[PDB]
Amino acid sequence: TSSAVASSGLGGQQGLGVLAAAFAIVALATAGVVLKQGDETLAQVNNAYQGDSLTVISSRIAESL
Amino acid sequence: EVNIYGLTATALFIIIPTSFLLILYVKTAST
Amino acid sequence: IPDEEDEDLVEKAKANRRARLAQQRGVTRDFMASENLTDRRLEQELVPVQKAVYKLAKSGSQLESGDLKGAASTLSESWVGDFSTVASTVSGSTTAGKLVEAIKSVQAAAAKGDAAGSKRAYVSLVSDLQSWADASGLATSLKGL
Amino acid sequence: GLPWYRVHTVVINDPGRLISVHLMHTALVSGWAGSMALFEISVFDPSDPVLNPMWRQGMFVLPFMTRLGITQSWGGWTISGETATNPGIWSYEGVAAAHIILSGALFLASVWHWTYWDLELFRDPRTGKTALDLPKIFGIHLFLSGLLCFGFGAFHVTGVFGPGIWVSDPYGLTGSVQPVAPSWGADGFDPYNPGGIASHHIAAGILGVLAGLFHLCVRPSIRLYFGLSMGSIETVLSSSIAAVFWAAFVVAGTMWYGSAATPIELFGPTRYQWDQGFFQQEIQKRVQASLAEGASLSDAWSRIPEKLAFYDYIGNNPAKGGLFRTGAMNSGDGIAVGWLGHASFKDQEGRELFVRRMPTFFETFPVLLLDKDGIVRADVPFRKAESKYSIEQVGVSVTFYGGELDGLTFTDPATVKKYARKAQLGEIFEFDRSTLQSDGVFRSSPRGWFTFGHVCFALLFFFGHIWHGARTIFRDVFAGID
Amino acid sequence: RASTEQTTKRAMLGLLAGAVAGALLVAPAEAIRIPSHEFTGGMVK
Amino acid sequence: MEALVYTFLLVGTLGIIFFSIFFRDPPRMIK
Amino acid sequence: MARPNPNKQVVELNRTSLYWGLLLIFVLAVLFSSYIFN
Amino acid sequence: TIAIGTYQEKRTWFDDADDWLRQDRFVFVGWSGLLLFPCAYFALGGWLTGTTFVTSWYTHGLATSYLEGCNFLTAAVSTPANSMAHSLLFVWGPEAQGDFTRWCQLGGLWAFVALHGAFGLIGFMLRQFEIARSVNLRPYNAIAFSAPIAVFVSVFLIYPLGQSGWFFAPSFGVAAIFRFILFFQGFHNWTLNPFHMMGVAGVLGAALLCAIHGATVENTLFEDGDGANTFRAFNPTQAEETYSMVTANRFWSQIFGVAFSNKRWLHFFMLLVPVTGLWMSAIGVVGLALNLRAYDFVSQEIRAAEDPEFETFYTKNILLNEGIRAWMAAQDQPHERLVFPEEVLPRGNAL
Amino acid sequence: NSDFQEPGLVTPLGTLLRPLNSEAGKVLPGWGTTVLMAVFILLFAAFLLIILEIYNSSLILDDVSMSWETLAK
Amino acid sequence: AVTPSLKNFLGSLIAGATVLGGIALAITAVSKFDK
Ligand code: CLA
Ligand code: CLA
Ligand code: CLA
Ligand code: CLA
Ligand SMILES: C=Cc1c(C)c2cc3nc(c4c5[nH]c(cc6nc(cc1[nH]2)C(C)=C6CC)c(C)c5C(=O)[C@@H]4C(=O)OC)[C@@H](CCC(=O)OC/C=C(\C)CCC[C@H](C)CCC[C@H](C)CCCC(C)C)[C@@H]3C
Ligand SMILES: CCCCCCCCCCCCCCCC(=O)OC[C@H](COP(=O)(O)OC[C@@H](O)CO)OC(=O)CCCCCCCCCCCCCCC
Ligand SMILES: CC1=C(/C=C/C(C)=C/C=C/C(C)=C/C=C/C=C(C)/C=C/C=C(C)/C=C/C2=C(C)CCCC2(C)C)C(C)(C)CCC1
Ligand SMILES: CC1=C(/C=C/C(C)=C/C=C/C(C)=C/C=C/C=C(C)/C=C/C=C(C)/C=C/C2=C(C)CCCC2(C)C)C(C)(C)CCC1
Repeated sequence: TSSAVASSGLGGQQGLGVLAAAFAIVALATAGVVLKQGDETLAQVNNAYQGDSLTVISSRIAESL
Repeated sequence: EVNIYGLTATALFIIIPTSFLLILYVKTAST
Repeated sequence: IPDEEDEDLVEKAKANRRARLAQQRGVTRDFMASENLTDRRLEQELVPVQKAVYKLAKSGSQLESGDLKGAASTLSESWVGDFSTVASTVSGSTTAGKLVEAIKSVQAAAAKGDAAGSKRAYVSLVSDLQSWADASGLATSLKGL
Repeated sequence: GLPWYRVHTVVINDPGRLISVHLMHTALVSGWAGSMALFEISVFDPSDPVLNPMWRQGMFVLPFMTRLGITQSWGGWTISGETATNPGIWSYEGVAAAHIILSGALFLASVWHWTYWDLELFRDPRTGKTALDLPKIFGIHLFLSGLLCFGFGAFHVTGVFGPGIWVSDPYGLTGSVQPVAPSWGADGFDPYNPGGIASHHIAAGILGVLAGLFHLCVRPSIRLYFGLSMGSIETVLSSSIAAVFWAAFVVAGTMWYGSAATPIELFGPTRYQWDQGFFQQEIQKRVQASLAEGASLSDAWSRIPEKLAFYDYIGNNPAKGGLFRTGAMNSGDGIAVGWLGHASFKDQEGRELFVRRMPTFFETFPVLLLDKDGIVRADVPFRKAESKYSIEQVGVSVTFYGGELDGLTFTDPATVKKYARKAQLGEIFEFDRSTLQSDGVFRSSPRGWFTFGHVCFALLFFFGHIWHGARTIFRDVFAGID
Repeated sequence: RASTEQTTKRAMLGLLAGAVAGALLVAPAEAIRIPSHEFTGGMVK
Repeated sequence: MEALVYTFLLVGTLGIIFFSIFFRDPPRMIK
Repeated sequence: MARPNPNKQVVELNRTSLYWGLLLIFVLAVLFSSYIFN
Repeated sequence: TIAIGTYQEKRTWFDDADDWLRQDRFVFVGWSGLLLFPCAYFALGGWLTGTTFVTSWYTHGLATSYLEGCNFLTAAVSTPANSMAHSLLFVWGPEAQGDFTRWCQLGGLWAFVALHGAFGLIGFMLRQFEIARSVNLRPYNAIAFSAPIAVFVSVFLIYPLGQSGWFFAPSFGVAAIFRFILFFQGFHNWTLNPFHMMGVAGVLGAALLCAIHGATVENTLFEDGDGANTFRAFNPTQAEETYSMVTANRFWSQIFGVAFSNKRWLHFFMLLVPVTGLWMSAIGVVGLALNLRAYDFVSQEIRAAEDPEFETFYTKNILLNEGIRAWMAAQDQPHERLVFPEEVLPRGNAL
Repeated sequence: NSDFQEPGLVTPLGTLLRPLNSEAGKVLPGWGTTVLMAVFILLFAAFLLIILEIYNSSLILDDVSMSWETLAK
Repeated sequence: AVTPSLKNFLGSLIAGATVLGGIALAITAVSKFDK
C-alpha cells in the first residue's frame, strides 16, 4: 500500500499541478515573446519635424547688442 | 626580496601539505 | 624580447589621453556610417540629445523675435530631464549641473519678460553647449542629424 | 582506518551529510566568485576603455558579469568609460556582495543539514532503510533546470523583462548590452549569431520541462534499471562527470574559436583573426575605399579608429604567451598609451616595401621588407653578420600616416631598423612600461587561460569518469562480495 | 616514365609467396589456438 | 635569495631520503 | 545533536605514506621553483 | 507486493545477440567488437594504403610512398594542407566533393586514419572492460590504457585543434614523427617543459621498475626442480609464490636502503608510474596546443641581453632553437611562402 | 537494527516531500520504453552532427554565413 | 535551398544508417541461426 499511496499522490499532484504550472508559465512567456517580437522591435520617442533653423544663425542674431 | 608572490607560493606549497601530512601521521600514531 | 626604446613622449601621449578618447568617437561613428552598419550603442543615447538640441534651437529662433511667450512652455516638456541624465552619463554631475542651471536660468528669464537678459543668457547657454559638445567629442554628430 | 583518498566516501550512504557537503562546496564556489569580483574591482583601472580594456588587465570574472548586463559600478565609473549616476542595486560590487551573502547562508544551511542528518524523508516506507529514488529526483531536477533555462531564454536574453546580453559589431568597435530577438530559421545555428542563443534557451527549455514530466511519470525498465545500476549513487556520478566533461570541451572550443557568447571586446581577439588578417584586411579595405573616394593618404589613414588598429597587433594574440608568464597582458609589454600610426617603408628607388608579419608560431622572426611581388628587398642581418641587403645599404625610409606621428618621416638607419622590428608585430603602438615594471615578454589573454584550464579539467574528468564507471560496473568485485 | 621491366618473375615469385604463406599462416595459428581450446574447454568464465 | 631557496629544497629532499632510509617503520609485515 | 552517525571512520596514514607525501611535495617544489621564480 | 529477481522475463532479440557475441571462440567479439574490429581494421588498412600508393606532393611538397621510392622509415601518411584548416575531410565533403582520387591527394587519408583509430582505441578500452566483467576481475588494465589514449587524444587531436589546422598534427610515419619531435624542440622548447620532464621521469622509472622486478624475481627463485633450468620447475596451479619475497626485500634494503614488502603495492606502483607520467605529458601538450610554452626564464634573458659576457646552457639552447626554427621554416611550412636570404639566416659565427 | 536504528526525525517539509522519495526501486516489466530512448538518441546524434558540421564548415547552408561578419545583420 | 553539401550530408546519414542496419542484420541472422 505504500506504493498505492505514492501512486495516488503522484498521479494527482505531479500529474495535474505540474502540468498546469508548466503550461501557464510557457504560454505566458511565449505569448509575451511573440507579442514583443511582432509588435515592438525599435524604440520610438519624440515626434514632429524640424529643420528650418539651426543654432548657428540664431546665435549670430543676438551678439551685436 | 625578489618575487614576493613566488616566495609566498613556494612557502605555502611546502607548508600546507607538510603540515597536513604531519598532522594526519600524529593523529593516526596515537592509535 | 622587445627592448625598451619608446623615448619619452609616452608622457605626452598619456597626459592628454582623455582628449584623444573624446575625439575618437567621431572617427568611430564615421567608420560605422561608411561601413553601412548600425552602432546601436552610442546612437541610442544620442537621439535624446539630438531632439534636445533641435528643440532648443527652435526655442531660440522663435524667442529672438519675441513673438511668442510659449518658449518657457515648450522648454520644460519633460525633455530637459532626459538631456540632463544623458549628459551626466557622458560627463557626470559637473558639466550636467552647469547645463541644467543654464537652461533653467534662460527659461526663467524668458518667462519673466523676454528681455535682453534672457537673450544674453540664451547666447551664453548656446556657447556653453557648443563648448561641451566639442569637449565630449560628439560635436561632429549633433548637427545635421 | 580509511586511506586519505577514500575519506569522503563516509558520505556515500546518508543523504543528509551528502547534502551538507554539497552545500559547503556551493558556498565555497560562490564565495570565490564574490572574492574575485571584489579583487578585480579593486585592481581594475577604468580610465581608458579603448587601449586598456578588461582583457588587457587580466580580468577574469568581470567579462562574465558584463556579458549578461552588469555595466555600472558604485565607484561612479562604467565599463564604457562613461560615468554612472544611479548604479542601482545590481552593480559589480552588489553582485559580489550578493554572492558572499549567499555563500554564508549556504554555509549555515550546510552546518544545519550536517547536524540533523537523520531525517524521515530519506527512509522509504517499505524496508525502512535509507534510499534515494534517483529517477524521480532526476525528473524533478530536470524539470526545474528546463524551467530556469526557458526563463533565461525568454525573459533575460530576449529583453522582455531582463536587460539582454552583450552584442557587438563584427570588428568589436562598438558593443553593448541589448535585447536579442530570437532567430528560428537556419541562421540560428551559426554561433556568431546572438539570436541563436535566445531561441535555444527557449526550445531546449521547453523540452526540458516535457522531459522532466516524462521522468516524473514513467519508471525505468527493469533491464535498464539493472544494466546501468540505477539503484547506486555512483552511476549518476559517472554520468554527471561525463556530462561536465563534454560541456568543458564545448565551452573551451567556443572560447578559443569565438562565438556570440565570447565577444572579442570582453575576452579579446582570437588567434585565427591574426592568422587570417581579419582586422588587417578590414583596415586595408577602408583605406583603399577612402583613397578611391579621393583623399590624402594621411587623411585616409587618420579615419581608422585606434581600437581597430589595436586589434591588429600580435601582442593581443592569445597564442603569444607563456605557461609561467604570469599576470595581465599589461605586465608583459606595458600599458598602451597611443597609436603611432601606419608605417610605410620606401626604398631609394621609390617602390613601397611591406614588412613580413610575424607568424604565431615564431617566438622570434627575422625582419624582411619585401615589395608587392613577394620578393625580399631589405632586412637586418642576424647579428653583426655580413650584409648584402641591409637598411643602411638599400637606404629604406619610414613614413608615418595617422596616429601621433602623423606626417613625420625618418631616414637614419637606426630608427628605420627599430620601427621595422616594431612593425613585424603588426600595427605600431606606444607603451608605458615604467608603471607596472613590465619585463617585455608577451602574456596570454583571458581566452588562453580559460581554454587551457578547462581543457585540462576536461581530460582529468575523463579519467574520473572512467574510474567511477569502472567502480560502478564492478561494484561486487571491488567489494569482494556476491 | 615508370613501368615494370620484368616479365615472368611475377609468377615465379607468386608461386613461392603462396606456398610459403599457406604454411606460415596455418602453423603459428595452430600453436596459439590449441591452448585456447585447452583454456576455454572446461574452465572458463 | 633564489639560491637559498633552491639549497633549502635540495637539503630537505636529502633529509627526507635519509630519514626514509634509516628511520623507516620496521618491515615485520612479511619477513 | 540528533543522533551519533554510524558512518564515522578515521583517516589513517602510516609512516611510508608520510614519507611518500613529503618526498612528492618537496620534489615538485624543486621542479617548479625555478619556473615560479622565473 | 510483487517482487522480482534478475532475468525472470521472456527472452528478446537482445538476449540472442548478446549470447552470440559473448561466446568462447579464438577471438572474443563482444559488443565492443562492433566498434573496434571495423574501425581499427580500416585504420591499419588506411595507413598501409597511405604508405604504399598515395603521395603528399600537393599537401607538403614531399614524396612519401613506396610507389615514389621511399623506405619504411621515410614513408608516411602526411597531414592535409593548412588551407583545409580543421575540415574533417569527409569523402563527400565540400573539399573532396566525392572524388576519391582528389580526396587522397588533398590528404583526407590522414583524417580517415586518425578518426577511425580514435574510435578503435575507444572500442579497445570498452573491450578490456567487457573482458574484465566477463571474467570477474577488476579492470585496472582499462586505466593503464586510459593513459595512452589520453596521450593520443592530446597529441593527435587537441594540439592541431588549438593550432591553425591539421597540418601541424603528427604525420603517421617514422621520419614524420622525428620531424614532429624536432619541430617541438625548435618552436616550443618542449624539453624545458616541466610536464615532459615528469613524463620522462615516469617512463624511465617504469623501465627501471620492469628491469629490477624481473631480475629480482628471476634471482630469488625457490629451488623446486632438479634440472639446471628453472623455467620447467613451475606450473600455473602452484600454491605458494615462486620467489622469496623475504630475500628480495632484505637484498634491496641492504643495497639501496628501501625495499618493497607488499606484492600488491609493488605491482600497483608499477602500474602507477607510467600512467602518471603519460598523463602529465598529455597535460603539457594540451598547454602547448595554445602556445602556452615554458620558454622564457625572463631573468636569464634579461641578464644575457644586458652583458654579452654571460652564457649558460639555457642561452645556448635558445640559440639552437633559433637556428632550428630559421632553417626549418622554409620547407616545413610551405604555406607561409618564406624566402630567408642567407644574410638573415642565424649562424654561430655571427654571434 | 530495528527500522534502521529507530525512526528518523520528522519535520513538516519532510512529510510534505515524503511522497517524492517513497517509491524507490519501482520498475516496469520488460524493456519498457527503451526503443523511444534509442530513437531520441539517434535524433540527437544527427542534430549534434548537423551543428558540428555547420560550425566546422563541412556543411554550408545558404542562410548561415559562419564568420564574424554575421554579427552585422 | 538544398545546397550540394547538405545533399551529401544527408546521403552520408543514409549510408551510415545502412551500415548500422547491415551490422544489426548480420548479428540477428547469425544469432538466430545458432540459437
Ligand atoms: C581556470 C580558472 C582560472 C583562470 C582561467 C584564471 C585566469 C587568470 N587569473 Mg585567476 N584565479 C583562479 C582561477 C582562474 N584564474 C582561482 C581559483 C583563484 C583563487 C586562488 C584565482 C586568483 C587569481 C588572482 C589573485 C589573480 C589571478 C590572475 C589571473 C590572470 C593571470 C594568469 C594566471 O592565473 O596566472 C598564471 C597561471 C599559472 C602560473 C598557473 C600555472 C598552472 C600549473 C599547471 C599549475 C601547476 C602547480 C604545481 C603542481 C605546483 C607548483 C608548486 C610551486 C608553486 C612551488 C588570468 C586572467 C591575476 C590577474 O592578472 O588578475 C588581475 C591575479 O592577480 N587569479
Ligand atoms: C563531481 C566530481 C567528483 C566527485 C563528487 C568525486 C567523489 C569521489 N571520488 Mg572521484 N574523481 C573526480 C571527480 C569527482 N570525485 C575526478 C575529476 C577525478 C580524476 C582525477 C577523480 C578520481 C578519483 C579517484 C582516482 C578516486 C576518487 C574517489 C572518490 C571518492 C573519495 C574522494 C577522495 O578522493 O578522497 C578525498 C581526497 C582528498 C582529501 C585529497 C585532495 C587533494 C587533491 C588531490 C589536491 C587538492 C585539490 C584542490 C584543493 C581543489 C581542486 C579543485 C578542482 C577540482 C577545480 C568520492 C566518492 C576515490 C574512491 O572512493 O575510490 C576508491 C578514488 O580512489 N575519485
Ligand atoms: C562502427 C564502425 C564505424 C565507425 C564508428 C565509423 C566512424 C566514422 N567513419 Mg567509417 N566506415 C565504416 C564503419 C565505421 N565508421 C565502414 C564499415 C565503412 C565502409 C563502408 C566506412 C567507410 C568510411 C569512409 C569512406 C569515411 C568514413 C568516415 C567516418 C567518420 C565520419 C562519420 C560520419 O559522418 O558518418 C555518418 C554518421 C552517422 C550517419 C551517424 C548515425 C545517425 C543516424 C543515421 C541518425 C538517423 C536518424 C534520422 C533518420 C535522421 C534524421 C535527419 C534527416 C534524415 C531528416 C567517423 C570517424 C569518413 C571520415 O570522416 O573520414 C575522414 C569517411 O570519409 N568511414
Ligand atoms: C630521455 C629521453 C626521452 C624520454 C624518455 C621521453 C619520453 C616521452 N616523450 Mg619525449 N622528447 C624528448 C626526450 C624524451 N622523451 C626530447 C629531447 C624531445 C624534443 C623536444 C622530445 C619530444 C617529445 C614530443 C614532441 C612528444 C614526446 C612524448 C613523450 C612521451 C611519450 C608517450 C608515448 O608512449 O607516446 C606514444 C604512445 C601513444 C601515442 C599511444 C598510442 C598507442 C596506440 C594505441 C597503439 C596503436 C596500435 C599499433 C598499430 C600496434 C603496433 C605495435 C607495434 C609497434 C609493435 C614520453 C613521456 C609525447 C607525449 O606523450 O606527449 C603527450 C610527445 O608528443 N616527447
Ligand atoms: C610507442 C608507443 C606505444 C605503442 C606503439 C603501444 C602499442 C600497444 N599497446 C597496447 C596495449 C597497451 N599499452 C599500455 C600501456 C602503455 N603503452 C605505451 C606505449 C605504447 N603502446 C606506454 C608508454 C604505456 C604506459 C601507460 C597498456 C596498459 C596496454 C594494453 O592493455 C594494450 C595491450 O593489450 O597490449 C598488449 C596495444 C594496443 C592495441 C591497439 O591499438 O588496439 C587496437 C586499436 C587499434 C589498432 C587502433 C589504432 C590505430 C592508430 C591510432 C592509427 C595509426 C596506426 C599506424 C600503424 C601508425 C603507424 C605510425 C608510424 C610512426 C609507425 C598495442 C600493442
Ligand atoms: C551505402 C554505402 C555502401 C558502401 C559504399 C562503398 C563504400 C566504400 C567507399 C570507398 C570510397 C569510394 C568513394 C565513395 C564516396 C562517394 O562516392 O560519395 C558520393 C556521394 C554522392 O556525391 P555526388 O558525387 O552526387 O556529389 C557530386 C556533387 O554534387 C558534389 O557537390 O556522397 C554520398 O552520398 C555519401 C556516400 C558515402 C559512402 C561511404 C559509406 C560510408 C559512410 C560512413 C559510415 C558511417 C557509419 C557510422 C556508424 C555509427
Ligand atoms: C557567514 C555569513 C557571513 C559572511 C560570510 C563570508 C564573508 C564568507 C566569505 C567566504 C570566502 C571569502 C570564501 C572564499 C573561498 C575561496 C576558495 C574556495 C578558493 C579556492 C581556490 C582554489 C580551489 C584554487 C585552486 C587552484 C589554484 C590555487 C590555482 C590554479 C590551480 C588550482 C585550480 C588547483 C555574514 C557575516 C555576512 C552573514 C551571515 C553569513
Ligand atoms: C582502400 C580504402 C579502404 C580500405 C582499405 C583497407 C581495409 C586496406 C587494408 C590493407 C591491408 C590489410 C594491407 C596489408 C598490407 C601488408 C603488408 C604491406 C605487409 C608487409 C610485410 C612485410 C613487408 C614483411 C617483411 C618481412 C617479414 C616480416 C618476413 C621476412 C622478413 C621481412 C622483414 C622482409 C576503404 C574503402 C575502407 C576507405 C578508403 C581507403
